[PDB]
Amino acid sequence: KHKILHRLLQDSS
Amino acid sequence: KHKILHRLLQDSS
Amino acid sequence: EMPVDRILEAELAVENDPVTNICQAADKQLFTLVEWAKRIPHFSSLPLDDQVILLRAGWNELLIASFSHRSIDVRDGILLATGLHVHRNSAHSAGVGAIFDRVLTELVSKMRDMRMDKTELGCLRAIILFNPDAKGLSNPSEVEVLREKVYASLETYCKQKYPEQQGRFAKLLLRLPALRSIGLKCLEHLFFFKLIGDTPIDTFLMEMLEAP
Amino acid sequence: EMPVDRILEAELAVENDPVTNICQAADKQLFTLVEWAKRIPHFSSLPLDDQVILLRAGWNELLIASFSHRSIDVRDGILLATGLHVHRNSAHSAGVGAIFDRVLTELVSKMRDMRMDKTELGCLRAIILFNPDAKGLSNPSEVEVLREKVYASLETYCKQKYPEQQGRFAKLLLRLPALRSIGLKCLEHLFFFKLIGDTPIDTFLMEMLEAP
Ligand SMILES: CCCCCCCCCCCCCCCC(=O)O
Ligand SMILES: CCCCCCCCCCCCCCCC(=O)O
Ligand SMILES: [Cl-]
Ligand SMILES: [Cl-]
Repeated sequence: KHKILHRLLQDSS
Repeated sequence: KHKILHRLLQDSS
Repeated sequence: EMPVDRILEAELAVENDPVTNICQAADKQLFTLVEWAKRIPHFSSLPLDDQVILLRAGWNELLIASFSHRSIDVRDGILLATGLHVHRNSAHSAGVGAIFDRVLTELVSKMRDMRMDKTELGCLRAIILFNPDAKGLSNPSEVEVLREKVYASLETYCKQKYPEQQGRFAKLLLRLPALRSIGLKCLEHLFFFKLIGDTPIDTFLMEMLEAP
Repeated sequence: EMPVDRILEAELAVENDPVTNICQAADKQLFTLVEWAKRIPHFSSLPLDDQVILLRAGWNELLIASFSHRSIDVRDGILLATGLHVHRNSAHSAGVGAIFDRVLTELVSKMRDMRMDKTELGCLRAIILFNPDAKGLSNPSEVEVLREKVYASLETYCKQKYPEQQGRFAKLLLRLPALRSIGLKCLEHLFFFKLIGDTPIDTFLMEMLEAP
């Protein structure tokens, strides 16, 4: 699902 | 030995 | 617009068997690469699915370009982001000497010889990132335009900073085929390491090796 | 010197399952490729061993660049030197659809879209031929100089013939990574065809697949 990559790209932190 | 390639390159014909 | 100053800023912002060490460094630097790409003008503006495609397509060439440039003052070796140097003797003794020597001869030495600067490295990386040939992009034209704006900015920067070197721009672009080839061989090694289970492969590097 | 007129002259001088047809065309065109390379300024002046290294290193990219340019007016297919057209449907139905579609999307369509001309194709091919990264060259610097003279001549030709297109030169050079990648995948297919014995492979193509 490319979980890590999606999570890192979505996050504005 | 790359026979064909050597032969074709050497030949001045 | 695609200002080289921001591309340089992205570069500056993000600054035991050898294959295990290199894989551990790759996994670390994938996290960094996402933070780098977010700092490249207009990247974070692309649809999320396209950002994923571009980073999945480009990561290996992007990391190789980075550790190659990092290594320009290393003798016959590379400097990993973990701070570990790897020498060609160690690479040879691990069974990966051939690809290691291509990195040294085609990338590190050629970057050293032309004293490639961080703006140039940044621009080549942004060209790699904005790969309009990446399969499944929602709008390849949009990525093609971003690539064109990068190489326009790069050529302008080269003509302004190194106006004594008419061919510098061409010389920079003509490392990209070597990088493509080296990236493909490195990816072939990684798939084999994963198949054979000869090397710990951390989660992010493993994800990059997943099927799309 | 490296005059584009002679590079163009070299191009003009040299003008059933699909994989079998493509392999038979490759073998034919290897003979032609030697005659082409002999017509590129300064090539025949290189040591024989270096001429062999450069043609062994480059042949696949050089043939792919040629049949790609030959195909710019073909709908979703390629025109082989034998005069046989191959359509993507036939390539897909033979198990080679993925690499066939990369050729169409990354090379043929991009050559068609920019109307790449035969002088440009000739110069990109001479850049491929003069590959200073080819392993075992007696004097890589000599090949690096010849490559530099080609891309100097190309850029001058682009700035003179297409002065309305500042980025044409960069655009031409930025097909070379795609070509590198496509050449490597095509070579992987050929090695597999040879391993499995699924395809007749004629003598010259077989020789090119020999170990160095
Ligand atoms: C360099 C020779 C590679 C030999 C082994 C193949 C493993 C391929 C890994 C390529 C990516 C390396 C990333 C390093 C990141 C860094 O420290 O900057
Ligand atoms: C084009 C898709 C290739 C699928 C099968 C892999 C075989 C690789 C052969 C590549 C070289 C082809 C040379 C053709 C020469 C020509 O007719 O001009
Ligand atoms: Cl080069
Ligand atoms: Cl491009």
